[PDB]
Amino acid sequence: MDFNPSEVASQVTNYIQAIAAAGVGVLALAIGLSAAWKYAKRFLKG
Amino acid sequence: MDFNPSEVASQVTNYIQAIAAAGVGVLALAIGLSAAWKYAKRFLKG
Amino acid sequence: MDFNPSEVASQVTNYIQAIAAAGVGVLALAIGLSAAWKYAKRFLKG
Amino acid sequence: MDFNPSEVASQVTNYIQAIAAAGVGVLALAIGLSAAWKYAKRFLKG
Amino acid sequence: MDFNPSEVASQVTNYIQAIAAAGVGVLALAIGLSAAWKYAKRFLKG
Amino acid sequence: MDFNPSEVASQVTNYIQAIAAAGVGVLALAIGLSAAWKYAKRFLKG
Amino acid sequence: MDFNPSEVASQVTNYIQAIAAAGVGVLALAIGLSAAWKYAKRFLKG
Amino acid sequence: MDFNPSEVASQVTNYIQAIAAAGVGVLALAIGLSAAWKYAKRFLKG
Amino acid sequence: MDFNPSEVASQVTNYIQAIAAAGVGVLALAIGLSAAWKYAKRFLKG
Amino acid sequence: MDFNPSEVASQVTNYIQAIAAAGVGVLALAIGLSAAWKYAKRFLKG
Amino acid sequence: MDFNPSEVASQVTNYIQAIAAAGVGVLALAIGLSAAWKYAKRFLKG
Amino acid sequence: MDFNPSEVASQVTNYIQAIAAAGVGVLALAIGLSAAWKYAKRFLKG
Amino acid sequence: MDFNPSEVASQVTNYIQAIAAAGVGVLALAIGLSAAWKYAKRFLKG
Amino acid sequence: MDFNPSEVASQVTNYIQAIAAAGVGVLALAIGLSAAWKYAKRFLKG
Amino acid sequence: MDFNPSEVASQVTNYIQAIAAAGVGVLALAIGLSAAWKYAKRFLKG
Amino acid sequence: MDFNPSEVASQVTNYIQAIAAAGVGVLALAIGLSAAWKYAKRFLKG
Amino acid sequence: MDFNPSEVASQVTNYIQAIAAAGVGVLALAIGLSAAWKYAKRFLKG
Amino acid sequence: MDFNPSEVASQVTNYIQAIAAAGVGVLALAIGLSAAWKYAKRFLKG
Amino acid sequence: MDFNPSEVASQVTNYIQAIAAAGVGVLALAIGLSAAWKYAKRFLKG
Amino acid sequence: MDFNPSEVASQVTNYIQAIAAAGVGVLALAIGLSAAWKYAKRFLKG
Amino acid sequence: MDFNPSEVASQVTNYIQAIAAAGVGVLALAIGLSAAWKYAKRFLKG
Amino acid sequence: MDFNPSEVASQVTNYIQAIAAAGVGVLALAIGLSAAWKYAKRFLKG
Amino acid sequence: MDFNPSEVASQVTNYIQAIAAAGVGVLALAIGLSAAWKYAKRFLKG
Amino acid sequence: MDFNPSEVASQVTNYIQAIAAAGVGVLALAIGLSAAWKYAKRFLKG
Amino acid sequence: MDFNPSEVASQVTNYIQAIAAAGVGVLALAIGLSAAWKYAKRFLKG
Amino acid sequence: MDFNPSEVASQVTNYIQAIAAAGVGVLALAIGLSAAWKYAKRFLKG
Amino acid sequence: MDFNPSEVASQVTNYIQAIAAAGVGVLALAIGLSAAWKYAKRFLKG
Amino acid sequence: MDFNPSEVASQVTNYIQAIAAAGVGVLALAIGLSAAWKYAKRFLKG
Amino acid sequence: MDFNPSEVASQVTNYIQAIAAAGVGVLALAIGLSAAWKYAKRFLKG
Amino acid sequence: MDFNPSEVASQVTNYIQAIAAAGVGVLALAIGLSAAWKYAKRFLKG
Amino acid sequence: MDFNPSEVASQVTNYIQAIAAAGVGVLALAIGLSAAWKYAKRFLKG
Amino acid sequence: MDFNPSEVASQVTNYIQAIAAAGVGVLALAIGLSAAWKYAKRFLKG
Amino acid sequence: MDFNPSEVASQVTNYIQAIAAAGVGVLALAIGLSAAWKYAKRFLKG
Amino acid sequence: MDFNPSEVASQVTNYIQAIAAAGVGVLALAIGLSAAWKYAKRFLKG
Amino acid sequence: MDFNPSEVASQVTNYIQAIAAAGVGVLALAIGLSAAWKYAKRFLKG
Repeated sequence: MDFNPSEVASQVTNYIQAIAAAGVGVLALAIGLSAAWKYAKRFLKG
Repeated sequence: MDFNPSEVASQVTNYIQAIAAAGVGVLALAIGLSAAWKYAKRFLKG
Repeated sequence: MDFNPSEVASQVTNYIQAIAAAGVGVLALAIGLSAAWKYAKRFLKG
Repeated sequence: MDFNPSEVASQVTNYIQAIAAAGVGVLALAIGLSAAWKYAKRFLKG
Repeated sequence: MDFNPSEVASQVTNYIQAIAAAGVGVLALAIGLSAAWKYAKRFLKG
Repeated sequence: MDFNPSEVASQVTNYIQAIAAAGVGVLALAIGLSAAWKYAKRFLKG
Repeated sequence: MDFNPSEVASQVTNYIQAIAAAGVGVLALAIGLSAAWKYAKRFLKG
Repeated sequence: MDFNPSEVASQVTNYIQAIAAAGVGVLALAIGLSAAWKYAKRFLKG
Repeated sequence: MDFNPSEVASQVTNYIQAIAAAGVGVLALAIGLSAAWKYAKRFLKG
Repeated sequence: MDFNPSEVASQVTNYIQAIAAAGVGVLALAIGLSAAWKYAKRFLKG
Repeated sequence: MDFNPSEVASQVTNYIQAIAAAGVGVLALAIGLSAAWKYAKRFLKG
Repeated sequence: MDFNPSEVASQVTNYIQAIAAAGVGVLALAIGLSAAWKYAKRFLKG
Repeated sequence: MDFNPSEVASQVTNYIQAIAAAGVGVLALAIGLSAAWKYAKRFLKG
Repeated sequence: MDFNPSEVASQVTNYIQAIAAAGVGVLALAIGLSAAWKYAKRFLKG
Repeated sequence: MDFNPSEVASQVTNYIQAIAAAGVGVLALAIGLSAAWKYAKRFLKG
Repeated sequence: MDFNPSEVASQVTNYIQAIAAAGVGVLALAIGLSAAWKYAKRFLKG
Repeated sequence: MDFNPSEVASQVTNYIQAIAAAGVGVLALAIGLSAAWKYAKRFLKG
Repeated sequence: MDFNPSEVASQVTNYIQAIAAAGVGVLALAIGLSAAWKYAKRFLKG
Repeated sequence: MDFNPSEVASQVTNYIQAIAAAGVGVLALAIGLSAAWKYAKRFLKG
Repeated sequence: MDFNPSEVASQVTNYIQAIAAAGVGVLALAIGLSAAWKYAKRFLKG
Repeated sequence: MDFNPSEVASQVTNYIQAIAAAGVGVLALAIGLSAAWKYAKRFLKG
Repeated sequence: MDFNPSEVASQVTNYIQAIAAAGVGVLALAIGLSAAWKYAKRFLKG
Repeated sequence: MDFNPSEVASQVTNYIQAIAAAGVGVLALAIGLSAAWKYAKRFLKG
Repeated sequence: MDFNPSEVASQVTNYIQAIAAAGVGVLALAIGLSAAWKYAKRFLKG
Repeated sequence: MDFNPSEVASQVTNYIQAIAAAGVGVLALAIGLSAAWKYAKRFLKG
Repeated sequence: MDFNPSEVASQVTNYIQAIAAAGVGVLALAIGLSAAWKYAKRFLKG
Repeated sequence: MDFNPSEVASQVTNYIQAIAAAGVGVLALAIGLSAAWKYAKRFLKG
Repeated sequence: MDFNPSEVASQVTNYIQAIAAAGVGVLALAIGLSAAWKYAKRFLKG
Repeated sequence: MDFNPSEVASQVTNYIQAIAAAGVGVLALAIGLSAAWKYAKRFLKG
Repeated sequence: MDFNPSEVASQVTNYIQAIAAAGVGVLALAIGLSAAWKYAKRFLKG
Repeated sequence: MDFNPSEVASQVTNYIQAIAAAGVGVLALAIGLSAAWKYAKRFLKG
Repeated sequence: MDFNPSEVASQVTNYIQAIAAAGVGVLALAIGLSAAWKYAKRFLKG
Repeated sequence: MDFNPSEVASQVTNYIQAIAAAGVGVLALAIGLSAAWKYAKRFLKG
Repeated sequence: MDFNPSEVASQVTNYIQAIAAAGVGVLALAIGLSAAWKYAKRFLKG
Repeated sequence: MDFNPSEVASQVTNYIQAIAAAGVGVLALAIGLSAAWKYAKRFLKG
């Protein structure tokens, strides 16, 4: 025998792996305009 | 199975795509007078 | 559906269109004496 | 049989759809002066 | 039925409409001297 | 509705109209001796 | 009811009315020597 | 019968109505110097 | 009964009244040299 | 997709094209007397 | 739309047209004795 | 695995590349009259 | 209300009136020997 | 409206009218001996 | 496009053409007695 | 109450009154040699 | 035994190492025009 | 890539090329009478 | 009780009193050569 | 009887009274250099 | 008892006292060249 | 590792190298007429 | 034991050491033309 | 006897000792760019 | 007995003492270029 | 390109060619009696 | 203990000491031609 | 108050009074031989 | 690299070379009658 | 208190007093030969 | 305590004392030829 | 370490060394005709 | 320490020493014919 | 290094050498008839 | 202290002392033939 929290509690392990790709696209994408927003919004001003 | 943060959390992905056109018209338009404002406001002075 | 930043965030679009007429009258009018100020103030000197 | 969280827990699905129109009018409207506030408040200064 | 964020959350809609008249009088009035301040303060100098 | 930069931002419009009469009396008056200063100061020399 | 930004936010309205008299005496007075400074300082030179 | 959250939970309804008058006097009053603070503090500088 | 934000939240009302006298002496006094600084610093130059 | 600073930020491009004709008439016209002012004012002197 | 530097910035255009008549009377008049000053002052000498 | 800030956060990288061409046309174009403004405005004066 | 550049900016108006009497005594007095200098210096020569 | 260089810049117009009477008395008077100086000084010589 | 210093800066071109006729009448006329002054003044002497 | 920019911002009012006496002694004194410099430097030359 | 926050909590350690290269390219690139923007935008002005 | 100050900042390059022809006609033309003015005005005197 | 911005915020009141003596010595001293610089540098030239 | 939140919950009432004196000395003292910092740091610059 | 924000929160009181000596040496020293920079940089120019 | 401000922040290094050639052509070219303008405009006068 | 902010928080210590060399090359290089820009741009003018 | 919460409940005592080294590396490392981020990101801007 | 928050909760007391030396080196060091950045970056400009 | 002082500055070239015919008639004509004046006036005397 | 802004914030103290030698060579050197530029450029003219 | 150009600008008034005695001795003395030079040099010739 | 004031600032070098031929024809030609004017105008007189 | 432009701005007052003795020796001395130059250079001629 | 702008801001006080000796040698020396330039250049002419 | 304004800010040092050769050729060359212009233009006149 | 305007601003000191030899050769040489021009041009006339 | 007024300002040195041969031919030639004019015109008279 | 126009502006004092010996030799020498020219040229005539 063993305790079964180990193989099966782990599924979450994928719960956190999946968001990296879409999860990031949201900040990757929010952040995306976030830094560009400074120049795109900034440089014509001078 | 899979986790469904991926197809459906993505809708936001359009939340950020839509502002580029109107979102920009505001700085595009604020910025619009912002650079023109310098010459239009500047050159008659000399 | 769509996101509604597009029709309604646009109202500002008129916020920037209105000043062109009064907004300009101020520099149009400040600038107005600004270039005239040079000759009107300058030419009698010679 | 099935579990009934699916048809009936969904009503909320409209709870989030309704605010897009009024919900946005508040930022659409707060934001509305928010970008216009910069030029309307800015350009006469030059 | 419907959700009631729509009729009643809207009251704010007037919260933003009222300042346009007094709200503007402050920049309208701060700005008021702000552009005039340049000539009134500027032109006697030449 | 409309935006109120137009009736009330205009007050400055008088800020620039008033100096023409006193504003000019200063150059009108500085300039006044400025051209006369040349003959009044010049012609006895010959 | 109404929102009370309108009667009470207005007090500033006097904040801008008061400086016209002292506020001007400073440029009225700085400017005062500013134009006179040119002739008073200029004309004896010829 | 009915459920009594409706007549009696409403008392709060006055909890929010009362601050508009004093509640505003604080921003009305903080804000009061806040816009005036710019000219009163600004215009003598020129 | 009534809600007591009204008599007692008001004390701040004096928090803003007191600075007008000392509060102003600082800009009144910073500003004090600020406009004088221009002539006192300017006029000997000509 | 693309970023929209390019078509719409360009409007200014006309902001600078328009002054060439009126903008120049002011120096064209200030300058106009400026060179003529030398002979018209100069040659009778000899 | 158009930019309004063109109709309204032009007012100066009259700022330069008006001096030709008075503006000239000053050199017309300073110059007036200026050439006459040579003979009127010169010819009796021989 | 890797972290995905690297491929997707980069899009901004084009946000800054695009303005060089239009972005510059504004100073390229504001600056354009800016240096020319000195001779075009200067040389007839001599 | 009115703008107060008009009564108080005018003080200069006396700044220019005072020099006529002393201001002139300097050319009146420099010029004084200036024309006399020609005969007083000239006529004994013949 | 009009520009006020015209009524008030004109005062000089009298600046040049006054010297004709005293202004001339100086050459009228310098010149006065200037032609007489030739005979008065010349004729006894023969 | 072109730069507009060329058609409009040229007006001066007439500023110099006009004096030839009146401008000359002054030397034409000052010079007029100037050469005649020698014989008219000279020949009776012999 | 009142706003206190009026009694206390005024101190500058003396900042400008004091230089008239020393302030003038500098041009009064620079100017002093400035007009005298012409005769003192000029008349021995003839 | 030991506690396992140490080997596995560390993965973040790479979360911060990766942005240095792309992370910097954004300021490296925003900053990139940021300093160049001053000369490129500045020097033609003189 | 490259920086675009080089092709587009250059337009000014024509701003300076155009005045040579009209620009010169003004001194070419002011200067024109300027040297001729000496003989035309000088030689009849002898 | 009272609010303590009044006795203790005032210390600055001396922050502005101290510079008058050293603060002035800098312009008093920069200005010192500034007016003297004109004659000391000017008068030997004649 | 009564409920005892009233006499004993009040002790805090002193918790807020004590900071006014030290609490203020920190902003009184931070603020202290904060306004003085502007002139002390500003005026020598002119 | 008492509340202990008073003796111990005060340590900061020295946090602000220490910078006056080094803190000032930085502006004392930045400012140091700042006023000297004007003459040292200015006077040789004349 | 290292920090990457060093290779990539440097790109600007070319931002400043490019203007030397076009950047100079503008003053090289403005300056170009600027010194020539003195003789070309000066020497015929004698 | 000790707290580990001391060895490891320090890495930044190099974050600030690295820019001195590239960081300076940007102002060293912007500033580079900045002082040279005055003579290179200035001296041919005389 | 004794109660055994004392030797064995203590193991946690190491639970808190271990994070100081890795635990800190995360803020040590997050903080690491956090302060450096200000200069590295700030100084090229001037 | 006593409560043991007093000897052992205090360890933090060193948590705050340690950063003063490294903690300061970061602002000491960020600030370090921060004031120097103004002159080093400023003075060559004049 | 070339510099245009050469074709257009030349017009004067005719300014000097025209007087030879009228210019001479004045001395040709003044001189005309000038030599004849000796015999016509001389020979009858013997 | 003490606060460590004092030893370490001071490094800047050298930031300002170093420019005196190179910093001056730029004005020392710009200024260098600046005064020499007047005679070297001036004296041959007489 | 009054303007102080009047008592103190007057000192020059003595600048012109002093030369009459020495100033004249130079022409009085140059002129002195100037008329005597004719007889003293003339009469022995007959 | 090098600085480009040297090849391109030189163009003026031709600005001064061109006038020698036309530039001289004006004095060559003004001077032309200038010496001839003495004999042509002189010798018949004897 | 008072403003300290009065005791310390006055030092210049000696800046103008010192040149009278050396300052005059230059014209006293330039002028010295200037009147003597006429007789010393003139009288032997007769 | 006191504020330390007074001992340390004063260093500039020497910044202005040092130029009097070298600072003057430049005008002392530019001026040196400046007055001598008139006689040395003038007197041989007679 | 050291601060790097010293090796790299120096490049300007060559910015000022290069113009001496071309920079001078412009005045060397403008001045070149400037002194020659007097005799070449002067001596034939006698 | 010292301020370095003294050793290095002095270089100009040679800027003025060098022209004495060439600088003089121009007037030495212009003046050279200038006095000789009178006899060489004068004496054959008798 | 050296200053380059010396080799290149010298070109004028030839500007004065060339006229001796043609320059003289004009007086050599005007003077030529000038002395001959006396006998050629004189001797037949006896 | 003193102002240093007095020892060093004086050098000119020798600028005027040196010409007396060579300066005079030119008139001493021009004048030399000038009086001798009358007898040497006159007496053989009788």
